[PDB]
Amino acid sequence: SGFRKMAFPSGKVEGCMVQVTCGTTTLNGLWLDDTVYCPRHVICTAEDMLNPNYEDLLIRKSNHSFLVQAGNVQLRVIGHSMQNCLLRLKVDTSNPKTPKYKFVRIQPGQTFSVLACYNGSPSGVYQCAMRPNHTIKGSFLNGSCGSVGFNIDYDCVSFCYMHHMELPTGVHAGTDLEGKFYGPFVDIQTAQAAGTDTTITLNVLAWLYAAVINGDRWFLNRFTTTLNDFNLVAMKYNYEPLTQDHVDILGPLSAQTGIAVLDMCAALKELLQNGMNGRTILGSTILEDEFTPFDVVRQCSGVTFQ
Amino acid sequence: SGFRKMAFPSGKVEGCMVQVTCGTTTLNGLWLDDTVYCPRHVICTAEDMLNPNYEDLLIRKSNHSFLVQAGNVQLRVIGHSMQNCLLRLKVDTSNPKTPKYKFVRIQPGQTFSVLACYNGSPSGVYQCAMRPNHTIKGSFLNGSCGSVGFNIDYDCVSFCYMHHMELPTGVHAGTDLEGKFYGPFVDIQTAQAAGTDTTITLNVLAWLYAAVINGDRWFLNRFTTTLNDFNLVAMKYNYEPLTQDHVDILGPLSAQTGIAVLDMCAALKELLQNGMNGRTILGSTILEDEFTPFDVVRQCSGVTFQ
Ligand SMILES: *C(=O)[C@H](Cc1cnc[nH]1)NC[C@@H]1C[C@H]2CCCC[C@@H]2CN1C(=O)c1ccc(-c2ccccc2)cc1
Ligand SMILES: *C(=O)[C@H](Cc1cnc[nH]1)NC[C@@H]1C[C@H]2CCCC[C@@H]2CN1C(=O)c1ccc(-c2ccccc2)cc1
Repeated sequence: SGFRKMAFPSGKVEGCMVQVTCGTTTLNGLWLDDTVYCPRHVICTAEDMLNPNYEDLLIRKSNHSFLVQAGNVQLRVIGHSMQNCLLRLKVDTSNPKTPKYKFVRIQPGQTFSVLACYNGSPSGVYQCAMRPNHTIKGSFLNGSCGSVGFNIDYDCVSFCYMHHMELPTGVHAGTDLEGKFYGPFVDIQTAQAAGTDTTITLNVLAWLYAAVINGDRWFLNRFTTTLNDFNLVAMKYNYEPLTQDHVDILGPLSAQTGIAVLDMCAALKELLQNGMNGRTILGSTILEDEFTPFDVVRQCSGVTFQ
Repeated sequence: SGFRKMAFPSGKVEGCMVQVTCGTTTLNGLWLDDTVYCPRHVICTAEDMLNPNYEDLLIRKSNHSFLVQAGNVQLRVIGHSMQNCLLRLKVDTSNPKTPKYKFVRIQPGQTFSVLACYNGSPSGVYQCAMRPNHTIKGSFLNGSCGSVGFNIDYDCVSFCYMHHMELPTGVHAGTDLEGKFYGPFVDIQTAQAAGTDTTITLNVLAWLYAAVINGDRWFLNRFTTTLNDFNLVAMKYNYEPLTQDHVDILGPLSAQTGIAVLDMCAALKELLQNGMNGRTILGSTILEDEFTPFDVVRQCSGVTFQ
């Protein structure tokens, strides 16, 4: 029993974290095999960035313009190339701790674990959702660039996020590991703001289901709703509209609990309309939206408490 | 910027997690050097436990009564002894991934990271406080026994918790790694309840300070308080009394922000008395009490935002 935001165990990622220096800028990179990945802005000086041309900035560098260090070993760069907003540095040593892995572009609402790193040294791990506005509410200080976000299935690490910058609201932006930003952001130090965000309706519902699997039914009701009537209520409260595809994804949770999705939808609508009345769900006073249906199934018991 | 409950990177602990089987009971153990630690209740059958005598149960076992497996290697037990509520199994192989480490008995209010494990295989990591009632609000299912709680300083892992059982309220109990329970609990399947808990006042204050370091001052006020007047208010709201020692511990946070402890105390008292008025602190609607002063300093910037 219990329900906690839970990260994946970070050791397989820890063994891939290096330090990458270009000039007087130091930041993280991810060492897989004989490649190191890192933000391409490592090659900028506080001046260049206001308006950088990365093609023109990079052609000015050589292999020995970059220093890569793993623990206290120095790795020698023998190649380099740009891929969207990342650099790929080829190194003379293949990482012997490289895990089975792949790169994935994660979708909005999905969650992942972040290994916060400084100077190539892992410092902490927490769990994050990709917000609908393509930002993450992370915890990051200067030097955290190139820290990665990942999920682990079996022995395989699916990397999905590399940190590049903080936005003026204090939220974070970055790329997949093909160097494509999440959201309409760019790696320039300019005026750049997060667009308006929405609550992740599907996650709210998944978490309602966790609460029933864990033994709590107080917020249920005798009513049902159409998908469409649910959505008029959703827009009023700034929730993402619910789609038939989201309804489908809730099938397994619906089945474990015997509560119809749309019956849970009506529960949610009553909650949005009336409040929680001083009560909690799973220890929370607020409706929680950063646990996916997958996260609820992974964490919760397969047997419902009653 | 940001503020997240953040766990320590779990890799150094992952490399110590094994599976320990006695009879038909399987649960975790912690492999350091040539010893495996685990809950001594692994030797019980659902029957024995209702009223076990562990001395009498253990003398009935041999070394080959226990099976220890690390990944897919079988480790051979060559010795065993009881230490309070743990077994120490001596094994024929010393863990080559043993980190620098020690064992610590953590104090109430203090926090640590838990590596949730099943069948010797790490599944997740989250952060926990030791509640004042000596329970943890964990997330654990059957088979999680022998999962450990730890902190990491430099390269050294301070283990402080091994999981033994779940209580009827859904909270968790366990031991330090000398096998002494935290709290008045025992490893018997009997009626056993968590005593009344209190909010960890010191943590509340530390988190108020995080919010100011991060740039938010809205809940401050022009008032001050005596320690003693603060405490009459504290008892009314079920907060732990604040002591001069707690006041001292807040010194560094007080100094970084220029807000006197007792001025923060008066801020807190007004918050308890009036509520948060629909507002949030650090994204929370509620007063948060599972970040220590140390946790705030570790995570927050050393330069206050204004
Ligand atoms: C990376 O470590 C940080 C991440 C962060 C900070 N706080 C929270 N998260 N971001 C780097 C930050 C923003 C990016 C955006 C894209 C262009 C580069 C710019 C770099 N940057 C800086 O603040 C920065 C300022 C100045 C310098 C610098 C370089 C040479 C000489 C003097 C200064 C480098 C980076
Ligand atoms: C350990 O894995 C779980 C931890 C847990 C479960 N949910 C959340 N956290 N606790 C084991 C649980 C409680 C302890 C208390 C101390 C005495 C032993 C008892 C073991 N236990 C059981 O539920 C349990 C029941 C039955 C058996 C069993 C043994 C042999 C044959 C049939 C059954 C073993 C453990």
